[PDB]
Amino acid sequence: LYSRFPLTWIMEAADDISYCVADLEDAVEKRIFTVEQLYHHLHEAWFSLVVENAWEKSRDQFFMYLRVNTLNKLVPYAAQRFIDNLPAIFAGTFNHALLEASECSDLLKLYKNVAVKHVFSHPDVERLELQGYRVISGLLEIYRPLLSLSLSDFTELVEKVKRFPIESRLFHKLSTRHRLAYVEAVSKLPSDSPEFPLWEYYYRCRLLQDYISGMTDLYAWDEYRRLMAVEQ
Amino acid sequence: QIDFRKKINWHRRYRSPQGVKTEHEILRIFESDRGRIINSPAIRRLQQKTQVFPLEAAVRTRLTHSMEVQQVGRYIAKEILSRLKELKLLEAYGLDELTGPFESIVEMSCLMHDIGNPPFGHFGEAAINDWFRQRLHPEDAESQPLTDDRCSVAALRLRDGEEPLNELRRKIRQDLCHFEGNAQGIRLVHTLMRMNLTWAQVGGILKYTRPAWWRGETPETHHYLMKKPGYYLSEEAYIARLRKELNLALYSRFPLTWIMEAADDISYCVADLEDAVEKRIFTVEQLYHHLHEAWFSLVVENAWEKSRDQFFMYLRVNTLNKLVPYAAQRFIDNLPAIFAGTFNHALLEASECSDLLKLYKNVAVKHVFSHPDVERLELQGYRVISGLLEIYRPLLSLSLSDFTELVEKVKRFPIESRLFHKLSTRHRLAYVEAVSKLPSDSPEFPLWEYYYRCRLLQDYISGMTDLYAWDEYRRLMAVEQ
Amino acid sequence: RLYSGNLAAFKAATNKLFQLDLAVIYDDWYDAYTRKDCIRLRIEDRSGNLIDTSTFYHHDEDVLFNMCTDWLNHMYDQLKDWK
Amino acid sequence: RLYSGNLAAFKAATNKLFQLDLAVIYDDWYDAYTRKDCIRLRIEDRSGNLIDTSTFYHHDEDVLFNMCTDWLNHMYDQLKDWK
Repeated sequence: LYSRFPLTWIMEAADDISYCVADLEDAVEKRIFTVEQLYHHLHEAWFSLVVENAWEKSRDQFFMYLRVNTLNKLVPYAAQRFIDNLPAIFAGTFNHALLEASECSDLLKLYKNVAVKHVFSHPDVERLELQGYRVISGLLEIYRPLLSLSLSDFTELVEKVKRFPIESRLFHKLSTRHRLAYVEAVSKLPSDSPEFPLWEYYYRCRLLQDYISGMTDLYAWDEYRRLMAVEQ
Repeated sequence: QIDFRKKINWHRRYRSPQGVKTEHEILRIFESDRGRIINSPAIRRLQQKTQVFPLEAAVRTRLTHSMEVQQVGRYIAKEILSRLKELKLLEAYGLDELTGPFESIVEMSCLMHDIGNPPFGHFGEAAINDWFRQRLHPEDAESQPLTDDRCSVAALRLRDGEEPLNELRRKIRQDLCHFEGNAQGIRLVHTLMRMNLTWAQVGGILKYTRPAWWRGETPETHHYLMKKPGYYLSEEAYIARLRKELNLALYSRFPLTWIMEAADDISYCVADLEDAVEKRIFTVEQLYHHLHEAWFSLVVENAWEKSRDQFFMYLRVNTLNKLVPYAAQRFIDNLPAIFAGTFNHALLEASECSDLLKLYKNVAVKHVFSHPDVERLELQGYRVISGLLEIYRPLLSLSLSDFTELVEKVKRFPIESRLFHKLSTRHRLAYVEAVSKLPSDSPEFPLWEYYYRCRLLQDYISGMTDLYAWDEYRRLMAVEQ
Repeated sequence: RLYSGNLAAFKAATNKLFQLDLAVIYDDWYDAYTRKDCIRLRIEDRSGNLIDTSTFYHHDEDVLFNMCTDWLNHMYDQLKDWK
Repeated sequence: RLYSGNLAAFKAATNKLFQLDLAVIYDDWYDAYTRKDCIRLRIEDRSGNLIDTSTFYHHDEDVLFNMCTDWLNHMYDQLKDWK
């Protein structure tokens, strides 16, 4: 109970390295600031080996040199951490991460804080973040009427209605796979226990969340404007 | 005694030029003041605000209208100076070496008339006032504490059993629902932009004298000078010193302001009419027919008969030659009262001038302001301002500690932090300086902090253009990318 | 044009009078003989009987609305002692 | 970054403490000597007197917020017997 599969640790480690460096590069490509500002901010927020080699051997090809050194400094550390604590990982009870006081933590924190200071504070990211929040809230509000029905009404609506035009159209707007998943999940339930409505409501909410989470950014945005009669 | 040397003050609030000076140094000071005023971002913002018709053709903006008001004010000032020089009263009134400053101050006051209006004008102010009236309900604080207080703020409720703190809540609640363009213009010139103008230049843009927190009836000897709010509660101290610098009593007015007001009354009519023709609404023949039906002989007959782009250039000139000398004579005749600051009338307020101005105004109201496009723009602007205020509402629901922590740097308020970062730098700096000076121990701190937070919101909302506010409103509503 | 705050104050006074079980009748026009605008207010009750009626003349509407609101508040104070 | 549910639970605990006529003071910073982040919480009352104050150190914020919420619930259970 509450244990973890060994190889997962390795995957987690990877998600922690790339997470920093890639973002930084894109900041230059969108014409936000430049290489000189990169070094100035890094030096102010601060190491000798990677940073000095990257800054001095450089005087599209700067990042191709910066990655390699970071990988050759980080990967063997993760390999040795995996091998050293192997019995605990194989048991599944290792309560730490591979890269979690060495210089690796300091370098990763340097990259992360530079990215937070100079990239994530740009107005465009902030605006996109607010717009996405509002779009998701609006879509949930639009699909709310499906959750206000009753057990008999929703059951009848699933099997085929003339009494629920708006609700029937909203339901038909959902995907086939999610509705089939709902049907299979609800069919197996005992139809006599006093716990049937609870499970049915749970699976209805699950169906709504699957539909909402199965979209892309552009599709959800366009569908939100279409359902609000803002665009044809 | 009339002595214009006691009214034209060239001192400043910061780094003031002290000592004795000659005519040339004074003229250079006022030229420098012109240099600061003309090259300001407020004028370039005036460049893109609508006057009557939506911004497309060659219709007029705020700036071109200000350019007519400036010309009229300068011409009236020159006529006044010439008439005073003819009667050999120029040297006895202290104006012998102050004509240039006179004309410059009048022109610059005429240029800064529209600096503080919000986007969409009259319909922007209405929206702000109604929103804050719904939030605060100032009519429930006029008397002893009630049990049915409809205020939505815990700290602004009138909780019976304390009379020293109540007076302050009443003042703040009444002030926050009286946004007005001229008070915001004074606040912008002094606090937000920090232009450091001379005392006379700042006094030239004080049009009305009623405080924004006023409750009740005004004295019968000031009922015209106090028909609109004049300044906010955050500028009171400032205004006090201004009076000490210009020898003005309570609820009094600076002389030259009268001239500026007069100008704003002439152009106001004629310009609008011309634009109606340029947008292809009706024509010259209809103009004369409507004027004749709504009605004089001299101007109208000369304009209509000598005409049979060049019709209006002839119509203006006659109106100016009929109106400007009347204003000059009205200024000179009632000079002691104006110099005292207690003249309870306007210069152009039963002569034929009033009839001609009313003719132009009623024709414009009948045939121009009733067009569907103006009406539609007016409704759209109201809705946009209300929507923006609703969007920024969550910033006003926080607490003192939360907002203070948010100002100093958060992880607990993502949406609120992004909304706060969306505001401009100058407004946030003004808030910081205003709040820093407050005593951090008095029980009056939350009241003042809420007042300054609402002031920050109103400055941000009023510091936009029509197009910027419209675009930002659609962006924040996820209607456009 | 008329300032928004003055209209808001006049509306608040009208609502206060109406909540007092009274009726406010508003009429307005322009007098070219005196070259001004005139506003007459006629106060009534639930039955529809005149109580107080007054007319004001002025050339600027901002002062006119202020005078009307002042008169309405004065009557409200007068007749709100009781009834 | 911090997960939304943990922040929601912390906010719920803070609201529960505040409804109990108590005050919660939050401060935070980073300690480079220990290479971690530190959060101090100071509980108070309507008068403004300190009652319980504790500081937590950790390198991951998700665990830090969970510890803080657990401590807040523990004090709420302690001081909600009465008063």
